[PDB]
Amino acid sequence: SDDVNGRTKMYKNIVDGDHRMEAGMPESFNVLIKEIRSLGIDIELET
Amino acid sequence: TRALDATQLYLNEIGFSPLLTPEEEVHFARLAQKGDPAGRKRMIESNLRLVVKIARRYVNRGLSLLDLIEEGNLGLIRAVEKFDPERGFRFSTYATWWIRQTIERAIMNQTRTIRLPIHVVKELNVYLRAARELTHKLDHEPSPEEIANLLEKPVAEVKRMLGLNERVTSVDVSLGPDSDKTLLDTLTDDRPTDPCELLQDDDLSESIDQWLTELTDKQREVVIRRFGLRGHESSTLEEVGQEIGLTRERVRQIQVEALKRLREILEKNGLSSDALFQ
Amino acid sequence: EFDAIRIGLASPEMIRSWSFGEVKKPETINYRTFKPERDGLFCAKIFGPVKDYECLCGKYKRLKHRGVICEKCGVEVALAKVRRERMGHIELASPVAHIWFLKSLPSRIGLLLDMTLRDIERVLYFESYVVIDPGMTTLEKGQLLNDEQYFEALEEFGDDFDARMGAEAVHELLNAIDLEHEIGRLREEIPQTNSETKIKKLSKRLKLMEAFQGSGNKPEWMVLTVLPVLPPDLRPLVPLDGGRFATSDLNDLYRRVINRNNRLKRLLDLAAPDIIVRNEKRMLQEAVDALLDNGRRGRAITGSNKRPLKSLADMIKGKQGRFRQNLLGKRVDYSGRSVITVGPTLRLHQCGLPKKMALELFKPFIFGKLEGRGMATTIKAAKKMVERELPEVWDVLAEVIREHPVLLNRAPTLHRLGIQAFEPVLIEGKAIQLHPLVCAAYNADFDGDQMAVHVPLTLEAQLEARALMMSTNNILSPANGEPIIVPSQDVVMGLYYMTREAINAKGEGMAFADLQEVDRAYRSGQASLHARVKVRINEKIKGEDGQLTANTRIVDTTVGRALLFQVVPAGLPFDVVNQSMKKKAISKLINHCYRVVGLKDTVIFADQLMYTGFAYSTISGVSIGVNDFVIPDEKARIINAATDEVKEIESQYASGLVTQGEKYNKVIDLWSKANDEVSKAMMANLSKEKVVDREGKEVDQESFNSMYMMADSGARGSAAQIRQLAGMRGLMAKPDGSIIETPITANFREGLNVLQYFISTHGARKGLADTALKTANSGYLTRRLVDVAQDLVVTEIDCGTEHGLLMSPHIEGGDVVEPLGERVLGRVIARDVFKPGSDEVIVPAGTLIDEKWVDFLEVMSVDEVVVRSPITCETRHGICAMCYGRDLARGHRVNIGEAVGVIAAQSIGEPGTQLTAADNVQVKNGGTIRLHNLKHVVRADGALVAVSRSGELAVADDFGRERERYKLPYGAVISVKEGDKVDPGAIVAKWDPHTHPIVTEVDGTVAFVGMEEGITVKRQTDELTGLTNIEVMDPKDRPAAGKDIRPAVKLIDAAGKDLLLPGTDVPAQYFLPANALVNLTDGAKVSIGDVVARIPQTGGLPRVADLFEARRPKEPSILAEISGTISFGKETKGKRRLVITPNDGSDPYEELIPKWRHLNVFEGEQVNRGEVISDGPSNPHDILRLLGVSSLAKYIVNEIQDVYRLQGVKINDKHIETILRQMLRKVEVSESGDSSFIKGDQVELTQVLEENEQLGTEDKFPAKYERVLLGITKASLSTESFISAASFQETTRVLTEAAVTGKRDFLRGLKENVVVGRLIPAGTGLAYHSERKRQRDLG
Ligand SMILES: [Mg+2]
Ligand SMILES: [Zn+2]
Ligand SMILES: [Zn+2]
Repeated sequence: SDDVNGRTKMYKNIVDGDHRMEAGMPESFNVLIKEIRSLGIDIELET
Repeated sequence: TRALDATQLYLNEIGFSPLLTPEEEVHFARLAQKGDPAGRKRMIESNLRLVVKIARRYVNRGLSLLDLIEEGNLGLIRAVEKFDPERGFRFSTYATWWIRQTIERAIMNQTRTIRLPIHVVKELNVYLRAARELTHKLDHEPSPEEIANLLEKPVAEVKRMLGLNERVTSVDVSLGPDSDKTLLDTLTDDRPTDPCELLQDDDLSESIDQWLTELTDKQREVVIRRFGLRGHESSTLEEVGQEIGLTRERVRQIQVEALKRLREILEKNGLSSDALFQ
Repeated sequence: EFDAIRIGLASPEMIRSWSFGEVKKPETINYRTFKPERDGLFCAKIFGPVKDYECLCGKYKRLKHRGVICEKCGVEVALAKVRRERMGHIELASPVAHIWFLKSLPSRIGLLLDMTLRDIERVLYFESYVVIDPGMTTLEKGQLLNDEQYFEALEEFGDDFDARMGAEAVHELLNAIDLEHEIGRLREEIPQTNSETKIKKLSKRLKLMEAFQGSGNKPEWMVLTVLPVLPPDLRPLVPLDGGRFATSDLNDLYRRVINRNNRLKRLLDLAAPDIIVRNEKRMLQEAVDALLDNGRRGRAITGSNKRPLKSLADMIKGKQGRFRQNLLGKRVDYSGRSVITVGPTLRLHQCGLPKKMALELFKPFIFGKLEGRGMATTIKAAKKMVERELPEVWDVLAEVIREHPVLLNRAPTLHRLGIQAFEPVLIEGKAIQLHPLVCAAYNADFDGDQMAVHVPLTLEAQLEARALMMSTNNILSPANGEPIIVPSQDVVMGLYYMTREAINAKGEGMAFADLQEVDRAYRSGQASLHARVKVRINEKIKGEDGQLTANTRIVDTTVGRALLFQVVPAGLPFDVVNQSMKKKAISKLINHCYRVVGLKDTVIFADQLMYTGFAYSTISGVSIGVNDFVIPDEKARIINAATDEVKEIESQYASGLVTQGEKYNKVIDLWSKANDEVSKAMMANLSKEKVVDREGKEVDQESFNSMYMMADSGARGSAAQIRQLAGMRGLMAKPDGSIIETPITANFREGLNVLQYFISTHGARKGLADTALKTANSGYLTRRLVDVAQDLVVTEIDCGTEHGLLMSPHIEGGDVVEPLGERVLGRVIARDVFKPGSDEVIVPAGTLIDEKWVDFLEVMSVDEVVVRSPITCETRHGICAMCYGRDLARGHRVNIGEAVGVIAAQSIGEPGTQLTAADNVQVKNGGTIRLHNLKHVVRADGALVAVSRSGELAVADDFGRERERYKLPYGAVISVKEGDKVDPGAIVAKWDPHTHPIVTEVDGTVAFVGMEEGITVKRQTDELTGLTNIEVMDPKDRPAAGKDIRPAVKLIDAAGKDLLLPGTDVPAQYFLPANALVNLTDGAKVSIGDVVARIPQTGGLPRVADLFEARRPKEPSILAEISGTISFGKETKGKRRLVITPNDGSDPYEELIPKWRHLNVFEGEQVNRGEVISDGPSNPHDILRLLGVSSLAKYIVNEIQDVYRLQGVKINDKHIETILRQMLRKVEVSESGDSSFIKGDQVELTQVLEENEQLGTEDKFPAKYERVLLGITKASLSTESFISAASFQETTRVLTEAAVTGKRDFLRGLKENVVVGRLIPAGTGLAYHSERKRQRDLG
């Protein structure tokens, strides 16, 4: 749930026969970033 | 702790203004025509008590209280710049037409979420007024075909004009007594969003280009030239035949022969085209 | 990847880097065509294209060029996902102030600008002026101006007076803040003012002004000029049926600002007067204010409606009630719910699944098997094969169901056993076939319940679901050592009838060769199911590790008991099946079978025990009828006798010799005493309801009634429910709080009356009202414990320290409640336990205690052992594996990475829905007398009077401590001496509970000094000389002269010399309290031990939730501050003053005691810091400060578990002490040098600084700390992360503090990775975070 590229790439792994389990990114957090940056408060990823 | 407000602070600021008499406005308007810095300040500040009563007349409209008073002030600045003191017109009567003109323009351009042109928004003003009188005259609901007969208009014209006002509502506002879920969680997309539908179009594209490379050699370049499945651009029969085959009927004879061959491949492979298209 | 999510300020130069275009036109879509326009809120040039690989005008639409810009329309071709990433910006002509830093509770601008809260809005609204950079002038920047003040100051000074008003004035003050020089003024004026209110406001300013220097955020960035916009996909414009669109309310707020921002630029380009400019700037402030938040002061109303518009900040608060989308319910795929159904033909590790559900859940798995086999060529042809229901799709479907553990869960999940993995079996029907034994863990009955399913896709999830989530692994409950897979009511019924004793039966007296001869003789119809026979079996004992001996024993048991031993494996003796096999008797057999055999042979034994329980339950057709409810014939004798006794009480009340309050209590106890006689006569008839004969006249045995078998076996119901069917129901109390006097004499068999049934509706309706509310109170208790215990995952194997509390069994009352074998079951030993002898050691290293060492302690007389508990650990940010116990679903020790903080909070909140004189003491078990911490004086007559209230008279057994232990009050009479013989039923102590005696120091005469005849002392007598003593006067009824006077009876010798007590310099003079009477007159010899004066004197969820909150009660208990002599101060000031005069060091201050409550403290008595002074409950804060840190954990365990003990649930002590570790984490400071005076710092931060200052330049820099107690709600607010703190707390309160501080927060913990979406370090994810931290600037 809450993905765009992760769900499509996972469905191909089930048909191929090997479960790669790609990481992806949840869509519930990508929306929260765009809503926070639009309020005048900064948020970034230091990594 | 004092009272903090927006409409109350502006009403007290305009109260400390001098009175405008008829024997003084004739001299102020005469000096403003020649061009002076003090002429525009004293003439615009003396008429601030007039736009507050005109903007308050259009209550219960799309614009708020501060939106009507501020927009009406732009018409007063333009009125004192185009006034003709030699014509003998009144300074207060000439500015009344400019204050009322700027108010009606902001309603037809800022109330609705979709800006409508001016030459088409005036046709809807007389349609709403004609439907208001016909509502209480017939003691029934305003029908779409009933206004067409009263205003002498076709049924196809009133259906599109009365249907132009969509009256869009909010989405986050939920319906019902309990607000358990909004309308954001009830909408769906029109394109293919399911993972199964996105995989069928990708697997079929990788098989169509693969079946053409294994079908034949001379017939493969003819189907790729007619239909750009390998990234090529689509061309007509006369454009494709001018550079290959040098004829208009030689490129079509091979097309039907290769079409019957691919028809037998999809039948024995298990595609079952007779059941899909039915 | 990414890590260390930080929060800072949005700089105006950085906002322009995020945006790609400037939004200037408010219109979005054309009227005729449905296409966006340039420079709009939905434009394609700024945000991106609408369709996939297509521009607006349609010039470039090929799929070849990935990135290109069209010459006609300036739009870059891309996918449809780019429209959610790119943002815009609106460049305002005039700056606007942010509202998050203005209307919040902490005014970030008020303390920084040294202004008031109301002054910030006074300048922004163009009401009052303010001068900046005055220099050498009379006014400064701190002073305010007005309409008449600004005009007079301009003509007075003229120069060096720069005054501004509006948003530009605050922006000018925030620009030239000079934070490098402003910090020097705060560090010099802090110790100058000694006022507490002045040093608190100055400490908050330095805490925030220093955050802007280290984080790099300038104070001028709080105000903004250009603001970003939301992507157009988050506020979409999707059409509906009929050509009607749907606009989001967030787009209306953005369109209102652009309509006013463009008017500001047009008005400022024509030399407009300053009066009209302030009107527009005030409208722009309200527009931006209504765009961020809404509903506080603005409350913007939309068109054709009345509800306020939800803004951006309101969208986060409105998202599932001030929470995140990840913390709320999320819709997941590969799931499905249906009605459950019991299946007796399934194994313990597998379950049932319909054929129609398996085709939809495993749909992607069928497409992969058909392509690899060769039947389906493409994926489109395989879709028409699973929807056609062919005969070859079922053979390939069962290939992926063989090994694929699916998940099962119910709607309410209150423990870890609610989600278990099973192996699905293809069954026909539309219901989930569930195992009968597993229903005890789900706590679900078969009445229409629905259980959802889950299918793991990744093979990594299939391995952790088979080894951890399997139903065969979680055979033991996580709460205690009792197994959760126990035979239920239906299985225990067939096993109880199989193991039964009978006097006469068919085939009794014969012998058999082995167990093979018993089964053949029974199924042949020639032998009864239970007959006294004798058999010889070949049993194997597993007492030796790795060796299985064989022994033959000829035992004489029943026929059914020999058949049950066939299911029992060869690792248990035959004595375990010789009982009646009740429910509580079989729960200990599985717990013993799993401990001495293993897990592989226990699952097979649990399945064969269920198979033999259902097969033998159908053979015995047990049924309940009207003849099974045996009504006792003597029941009518008790009712007719009690009916004549109540009429005698009513005949007396008619006259008036007895009051109403006396007759009410004298009749409500008669029916309670008569209810015992009815139940005693029923159990004596129901148990002996069998008459048999075997070569004799009469012989009695156990009854074979159907009602007795369903009550003695504990299958369904208890002994309290059988009394409602056989005997009377009792006194049905009203829900108002009072008990109804009229009882219900009739039972369920004889039928209730009309008025008797209406009374039963009162208690039945009140029970259903508390059941629905029990799910909200117990659900709220488990929601606060998991939020404080979310970061307590085990990370270390062993600390290396020896710090633990003592463990002693419950010796309260007459007998013991919980022995030492249950409290020290599965815990490591802290120190080396010593033998009760001279000098011998048992545990040389102090390792863990298994089930073998439990019985080993029963051989010796050891009673006091110390164990390492998690409340006294030494690790940092975690809990060691050695300090934690071993009570888990498995039998071995804990693992490195198991989240013990979550499994301990669920074990407490799960059973929450099941929750709601002494004058002379005697002994029960004879033994010796063992005194501890008590001092008394022996009298010449034989009595013993103790002047201490902390004396505990404990009874000792012949080998050590007995099961009896009592407490001795102050001034009690103990005729028995310490260290005597045993005495059963004797009296060892006697005292008065109402009259409080006063102890005497020595003998001799007494002289009353300080007595005022009329103000302090008043000689009063009774009728006919009834009471003739020296009665003192009250403190309020005294005169003005005797208001502060207090008498004190001095004790001296008879010869005339002053006598004093040894130890103290001042004599021991007894004071005269109020309403006191002296038994002996002044000048008479009084012996020791005589009374000097006579001073006469709720449970369930609200009790457990109050102890975890550590809330101060209404009437706390006042304890002593230090040991020493106690005395009274001045009582004329309206309150009592209590001072302590120790022998080593006294104290200048004295505690004040109020006059509202009583005071049991006596003057001249050696008080201690242990016992209490005032009666009533004791506050938990006084135990940690005065008694210790190890005593607080003992008080909570002995109080929280006592609430769960009244119901019968068993919760281990390792889960209660686990939550106590988090509440005792933060500590206080009492010495400066490194931080402020009063600051709440964690113990992990103080220990890393105390040990560092010992090895450095200055060793005196280290300061001491003191432990403080915090509630479960207060300790949860100390989260260093902001994503885990914004879940339960306010969103605008955590984000505002995290912005002005600039704290770069990492993703360490468990609640942080759930919202983000990364792996969880608890469990199998510990190896992932270990490799990530290792390869990070370490090598
Ligand atoms: Mg149910
Ligand atoms: Zn274009
Ligand atoms: Zn530890």
